[PDB]
Amino acid sequence: KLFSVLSDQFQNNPYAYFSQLREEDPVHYEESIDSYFISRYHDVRYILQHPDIFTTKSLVERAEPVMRSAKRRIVVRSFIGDALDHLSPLIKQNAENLLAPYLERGKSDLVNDFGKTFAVCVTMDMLGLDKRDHEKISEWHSGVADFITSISQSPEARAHSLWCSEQLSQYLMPVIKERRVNPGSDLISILCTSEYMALSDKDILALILNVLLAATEPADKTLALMIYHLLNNPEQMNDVLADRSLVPRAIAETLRYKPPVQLIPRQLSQDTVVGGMEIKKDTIVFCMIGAANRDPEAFEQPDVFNIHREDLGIKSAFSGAARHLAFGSGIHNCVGTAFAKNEIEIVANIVLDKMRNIRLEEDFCYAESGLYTRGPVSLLVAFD
Ligand code: HEM
Ligand SMILES: [Mg+2]
Ligand SMILES: [Mg+2]
Repeated sequence: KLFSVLSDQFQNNPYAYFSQLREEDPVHYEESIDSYFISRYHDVRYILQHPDIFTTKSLVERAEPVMRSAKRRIVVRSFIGDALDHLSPLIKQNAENLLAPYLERGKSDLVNDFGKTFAVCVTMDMLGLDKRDHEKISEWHSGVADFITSISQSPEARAHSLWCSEQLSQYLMPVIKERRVNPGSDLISILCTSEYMALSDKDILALILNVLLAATEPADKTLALMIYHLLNNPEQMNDVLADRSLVPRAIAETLRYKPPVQLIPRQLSQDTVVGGMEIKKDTIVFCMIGAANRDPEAFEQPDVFNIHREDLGIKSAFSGAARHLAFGSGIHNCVGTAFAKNEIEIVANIVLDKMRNIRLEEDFCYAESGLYTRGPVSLLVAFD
């Protein structure tokens, strides 16, 4: 009400405030910006579904601080689509290879020891980049990610964030040149050789930069969240162990329960009616994905993790018509929706295979972090 959704208070537990929010301030104004925060599922869904009214940035336009088209989406989605079938044995090696230094101990941090690196490597194979360079890239990507996600930064952090993109630009630009004339099967090569959008070098760089940011954070977060909540509801865990075809459902319900992307920003092109209030001209609104997925008017007993819930719409959970809104909704939702599913299902399965008797480490302290994107700080697990 006179509360704030950027505060340390909110950032600590966003779910503790969602009910109040859609019940008495469904169009919550913030002081800093200059932006409105929208909590009611119906209002959120309406916005995503209507891009002509609620605009976002183009795929080929750069990163910008979040807080402070011509339809390549299809074309790109088809590419990501032809890709996954030759990439699947590579997602598999990655998983297997990165877990291998931990099996001996019977102890890992799924977030830090495995997740972040895993996600980076998968995106690297998509882009066709040499995985010897995985540490350079994972570092550079955080700089950029931080400059995007953060409210405020220190002079040192901004310095490091600009150094990071300077390095990526200098790293990826000589590759675009290489593959403009000697293409392969990788995503960069396909972007270079069209043949449907005849993109320039600067544009391609921007595009893959966006693919890099998009396809990386949400993957590891999801894996960690799903494993945490499966383990927090150990008898759901046992159902999953006993039938692996449930994994996709476990994924979806995690996406619902605790969406990785917590905010989808949009900007108006026209004075429009949203909920009850009237919002003016061309200012920005934030779709509170977390508020939407917990809405009693969208899901029954919505604050209950349940992978067997009848109103999940599994048949649709990984497309434009998903009931949950973790990928967004409509013709502008996640482009890598089919890819994300396949990835998380594969990793998940390897994890459960090689980590027999997985339990949460004792005195592990579950804690979440981030406003725009959000995941566990750590996930300390013990296994045979
Ligand atoms: C489960 C993991 C993921 C989640 C929760 C997620 C979520 C999202 C969301 C909420 C958006 C904004 C959609 C909108 O504007 O309505 C988005 C955009 C996007 N996603 Fe995903 N995503 C995931 C994984 C991936 C993966 C693995 C890929 C690549 C294969 C990918 C590719 C993209 C791309 C290319 C965009 C466009 C961003 C831009 O236009 O700059 N995503 N994603
Ligand atoms: Mg940050
Ligand atoms: Mg939210």
